[PDB]
Amino acid sequence: ADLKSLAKRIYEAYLKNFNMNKVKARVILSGPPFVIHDMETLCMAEKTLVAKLVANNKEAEVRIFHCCQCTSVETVTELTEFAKAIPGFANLDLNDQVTLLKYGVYEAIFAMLSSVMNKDGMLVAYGNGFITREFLKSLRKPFCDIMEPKFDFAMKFNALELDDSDISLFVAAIICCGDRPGLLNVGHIEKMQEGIVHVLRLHLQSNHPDDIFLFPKLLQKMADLRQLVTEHAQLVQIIKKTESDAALHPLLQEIYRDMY
Amino acid sequence: RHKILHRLLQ
Ligand SMILES: CC/C=C\C/C=C\C/C=C\C/C=C\C/C=C\CCCC(=O)O
Repeated sequence: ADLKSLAKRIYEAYLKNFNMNKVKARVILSGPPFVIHDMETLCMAEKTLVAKLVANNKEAEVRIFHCCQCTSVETVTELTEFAKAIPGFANLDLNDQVTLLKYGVYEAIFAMLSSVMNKDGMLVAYGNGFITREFLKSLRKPFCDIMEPKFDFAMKFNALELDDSDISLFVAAIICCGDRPGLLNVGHIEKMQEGIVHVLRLHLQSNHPDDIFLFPKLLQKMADLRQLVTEHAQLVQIIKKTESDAALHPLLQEIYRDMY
Repeated sequence: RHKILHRLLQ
């Protein structure tokens, strides 16, 4: 087996299927994105970037949450295509493919979200907006509680100084996870996971000779992400049950349903 | 039970 080639194939699939990557994001973040730092600039950005959503209107927090869900829906679609290009994934039982994506997509979403975040805010709307961390904190409860744990994760994740070649393999390892609930062919998935994790381990050795614990750091980040998602799903349920105007998109409803 | 995901996967 050629591990260098598997890593390159996974990286190529990542560059092909995700609209945002860390190089693209850093170019934009270096300095164009419309800066959203208060309600006036939110409303201006909406009229330019999501005009249809404010041509009527819901509460600002509910409109923001709608844009959050639209982003997630788009990233789930990109993740599904990426997964179909992961060598070995397509040979799995279609039911197991669904299970792996169901439990993995939000872990992958929050891992990749780090690439568009800095300590002050995050890129949104296909790189055309930058919404500040302080503005998101300023929203009424419960909506101000959505993004802050994700910024906290991202600041430490970004301090690892990974590049897209690393992150692509990390996202592949997140998806190819043999302990998801309800898998049919656990044995085969575990062997697929072992293979991807082996490629990740060797890649980190080659790409980050300076950090001899980077691989176990990333295993821990995978566990951190599972907890982050469990907590995120709990908050989404609170929103679903107490916020009538915050309609949940059907693909995200099917992902969350019976998850944790 | 995952009609959309199942469709996206096809
Ligand atoms: C012009 C206004 C457009 C976008 C700015 C508004 C809101 C932020 C948009 C996207 C935020 C990015 C990711 C969402 C992260 C977490 C919430 C995910 C909601 C969910 O799917 O459970």
